[PDB]
Amino acid sequence: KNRPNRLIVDEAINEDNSVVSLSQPKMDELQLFRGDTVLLKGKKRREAVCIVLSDDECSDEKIRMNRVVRNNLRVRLGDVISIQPCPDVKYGKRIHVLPIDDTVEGITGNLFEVYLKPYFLEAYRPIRKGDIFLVRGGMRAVEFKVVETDPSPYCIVAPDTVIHCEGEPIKREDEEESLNEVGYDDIGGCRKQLAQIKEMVELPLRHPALFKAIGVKPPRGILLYGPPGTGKTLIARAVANETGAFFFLI
Amino acid sequence: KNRPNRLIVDEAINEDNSVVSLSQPKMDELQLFRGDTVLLKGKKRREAVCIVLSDDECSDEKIRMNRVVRNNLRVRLGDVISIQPCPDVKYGKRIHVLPIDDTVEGITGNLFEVYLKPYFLEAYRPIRKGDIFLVRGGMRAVEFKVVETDPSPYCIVAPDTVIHCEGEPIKREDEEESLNEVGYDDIGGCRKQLAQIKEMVELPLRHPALFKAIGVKPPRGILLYGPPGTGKTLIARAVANETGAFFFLINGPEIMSKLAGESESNLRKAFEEAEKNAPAIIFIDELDAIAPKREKTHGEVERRIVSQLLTLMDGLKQRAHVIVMAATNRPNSIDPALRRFGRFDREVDIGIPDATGRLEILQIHTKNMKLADDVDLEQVANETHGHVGADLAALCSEAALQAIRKKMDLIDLEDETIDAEVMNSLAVTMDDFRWALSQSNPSALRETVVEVPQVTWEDIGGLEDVKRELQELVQYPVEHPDKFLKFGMTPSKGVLFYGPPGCGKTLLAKAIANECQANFISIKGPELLTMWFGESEANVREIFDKARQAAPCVLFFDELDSIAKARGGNIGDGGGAADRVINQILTEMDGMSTKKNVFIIGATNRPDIIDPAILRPGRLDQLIYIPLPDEKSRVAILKANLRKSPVAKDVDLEFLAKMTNGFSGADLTEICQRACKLAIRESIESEIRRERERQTEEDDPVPEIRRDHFEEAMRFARRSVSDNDIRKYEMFAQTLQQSR
Ligand SMILES: Nc1ncnc2c1ncn2[C@@H]1O[C@H](COP(=O)(O)OP(=O)(O)O)[C@@H](O)[C@H]1O
Ligand SMILES: Nc1ncnc2c1ncn2[C@@H]1O[C@H](COP(=O)(O)OP(=O)(O)O)[C@@H](O)[C@H]1O
Ligand SMILES: Nc1ncnc2c1ncn2[C@@H]1O[C@H](COP(=O)(O)OP(=O)(O)O)[C@@H](O)[C@H]1O
Repeated sequence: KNRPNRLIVDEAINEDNSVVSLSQPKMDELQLFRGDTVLLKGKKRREAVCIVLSDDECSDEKIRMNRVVRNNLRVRLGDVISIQPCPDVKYGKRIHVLPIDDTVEGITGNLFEVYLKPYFLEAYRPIRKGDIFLVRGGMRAVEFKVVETDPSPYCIVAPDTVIHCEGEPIKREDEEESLNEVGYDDIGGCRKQLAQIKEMVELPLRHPALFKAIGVKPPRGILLYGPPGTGKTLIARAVANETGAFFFLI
Repeated sequence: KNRPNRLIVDEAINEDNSVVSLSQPKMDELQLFRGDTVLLKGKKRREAVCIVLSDDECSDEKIRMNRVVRNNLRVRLGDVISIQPCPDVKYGKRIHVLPIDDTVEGITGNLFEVYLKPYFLEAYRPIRKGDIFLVRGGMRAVEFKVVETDPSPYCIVAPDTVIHCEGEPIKREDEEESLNEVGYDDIGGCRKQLAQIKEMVELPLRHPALFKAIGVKPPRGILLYGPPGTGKTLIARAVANETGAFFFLINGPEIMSKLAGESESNLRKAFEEAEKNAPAIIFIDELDAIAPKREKTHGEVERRIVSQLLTLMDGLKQRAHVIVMAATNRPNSIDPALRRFGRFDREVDIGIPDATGRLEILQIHTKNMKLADDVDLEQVANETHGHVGADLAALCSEAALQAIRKKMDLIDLEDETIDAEVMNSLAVTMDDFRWALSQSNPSALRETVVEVPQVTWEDIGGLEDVKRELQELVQYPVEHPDKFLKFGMTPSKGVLFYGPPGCGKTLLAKAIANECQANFISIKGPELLTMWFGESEANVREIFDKARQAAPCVLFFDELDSIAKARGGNIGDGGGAADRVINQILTEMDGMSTKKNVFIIGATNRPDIIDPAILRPGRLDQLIYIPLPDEKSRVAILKANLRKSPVAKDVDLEFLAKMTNGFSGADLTEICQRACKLAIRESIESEIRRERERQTEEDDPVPEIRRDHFEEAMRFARRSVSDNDIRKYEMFAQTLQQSR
């Protein structure tokens, strides 16, 4: 559009899995409110709906996004997104959601009572078709994909609104990378070395054609070290998953 | 034509890529002017047009030519050229130039706007058909070939004249060697070893039929060495490209990876290939991987390949001008059977670069990076002690990547795709280099540095007679050998400075090593102690080996009494003054060459406990006593220390020298450093107080180190030598010089 409405995505710090946090300036400047719901459009015509918060630390051009919704938009870390305000709360009536067969196997139990009951309890969670969300509990982290929403194609669940959980779990799609995979959110005690590794492998992997178009030396060999079981292979797979580059393991 | 109009080409020093510089004499003598354009005819009926300049250093028969125009004439380095005057400026009208597809690929952008616009801006550049020129920018160096010129066949572009850049890039020709290849212009910090290598491989490669027509021994094996990533393979390819000799490259691990018997086939066939395409140069990279020492070889498969290499080296030296240059990290890490004559007889020590060399390396790698204006590579080159060429190359690339990473990638990430525009606009600030050099590069070497120290004679206050004696002892045997031979005297090869600590012994060593422009090797106390404790005195040999490899030199052992006082002082250990290390110093000093221009200097602030078997003739025998300064010298010391720091004008140094009596030369530096500390504290505190201004950002107060700052720095003055030590030195002098 070439006018300022696009933002750069980055890591998140909040424990809520269905919100996006933006800086107090960009909040007033984008003509938005605290708590107001919006649409986040990313790549491959896949948008979503989210809630906005305020965070002093995050900068203006930067937007906190946790891995679940960041993966939902089909975008990956370090890319650009378009935020559009939508105060059009089309309060839901019934949801048709089913789990995935891959994440749900052996799990003897009425999943409705055990997982979603405190999950959607007094939860004003907005949902749109094509959103694979997740909820944790019982030494498990279960994935749920919504197929059929009463308010088409998006809604917001009210505390009164029912949730309708009939059906068999569905086989996973070819264009969502599952969330049992590793990401930067998992690596706890190495947030400083992760800065170095991200700044080293950001440009060669995210922007490959750039180094084709420039005479400059890229970093080729990286030697991670440290005592065993510290998280080296973890960091490798995490970087591979976040930048989306193919990962061979020798 | 057999009359003087032909010249010898050689290297260039100017940064302009379309001119030739000639000596002021040959200028008047050839009937030419300064700036006048001429024709340069070379081989294969390919001439060019150029501009002439004046340069005092270049000699009469020699002509500065940079690699682009030198390659344009189809000639190579060391050949002869014909210069003809042509004041016929046939001022151009339109040019038809197109790039090469090889150099131009991926380069999204209007090349006309990004490269040629400031290139030909007010540029009176002469052009002729068949000229492939180049222009640098945007982390690229782009080649342009002219096909069709309005004034036929040559012209000169005026600032008014248009340049017409239509068409697709053309595929490169078979008889121009592309300029991404390496040449002598690229190698920065090895301009001295390059002289040796060029004089060694000039005649066998440039003039091959001459050695066929003469019975004389050619150099066959050359062993380049030095720490990794210093530029060995670079020098090899550079020599190969400049002399135009075929270059075969043998990689150590590559050959050593193949199966048993496949590797020897590869070596044999490689030598055959190089023999077939003579003149040739074989480069056996990482020789210490193929042929290590016999102790580290075990198993037939290794020794067999070493033997095969030996046999091939011995065989090649029958009627076959193939020079074999091999590279290794350390020379005493490879098989000693190789360094015997006929196989590897010439040895070259590349060594780590120095300050001027590092600055040159930086200029080489920032050649097309579009630096910012605040970039002062002097500071950088002064802060890169420990870096080799690979380190500096990676530093420049990392600074470039940081400049791409901060802005101009994420900023134009959302609006518009990649383009050449942003590449031109990237100015890499001095802060960026400060960051890249700050933490993100571990300097990859901590060896003994060999260089010509930057200390000069005015950096030292007082000690004039010691200066004339040092000049006499170091200079006269090299500058007037005939007097020494006539009078039969033998030139001494050693001095022993002695006196209070911190008075200028190391300063004098560096100064006299600088005045003669000879290398300097410092061997401090901790090193001798490390060789004594570790019980490895057999490293002393290696030290002297360096002094031989870098002749002329000044080998400087300071704190020579360190071992002598480590095992107790005057009484100390029950033994005598003979040590494990000092004995090796005696052995190596007695057994050096007759005159190899290596001048050993010692230093000791306790001359009574030094091993008296080193003060005997044939060894360090000139005892020079560095005394405590006087007022007329302390003034000079204070001036020489303070001349780098901005100091006020009302401060009287003569009063300081009056009050600071018997202060050793180090105390007069501690005073200045402490006063500078006080001034810096005041500056930062005033800065913070002016930052408490929140009522309204203004210029910092006058930073002249002022008086009444020394009045505080002087409060904490210490004398680092008692009168008792002065008395001891006095007694030493009195007894040893006057007793009987
Ligand atoms: N920094 C870390 N952050 C999160 N989990 C970790 C970390 N380090 C270790 N772990 C846990 O221990 C496992 C071991 O990690 P791994 O990459 O196999 O260690 P290494 O490769 O160093 O032997 C991880 O899979 C994870 O379960
Ligand atoms: N003396 C030098 N002059 C210019 N560039 C150098 C020099 N030394 C190293 N470099 C840079 O680092 C690279 C390493 O050179 P290389 O010949 O591979 O080192 P070595 O063979 O000693 O391991 C060169 O290609 C160049 O990019
Ligand atoms: N005569 C002098 N002239 C100039 N500077 C001196 C003089 N004497 C000592 N210094 C200062 O003392 C410092 C250390 O002196 P140094 O020569 O290392 O002592 P030593 O002679 O014991 O090796 C040097 O940085 C130098 O600036």
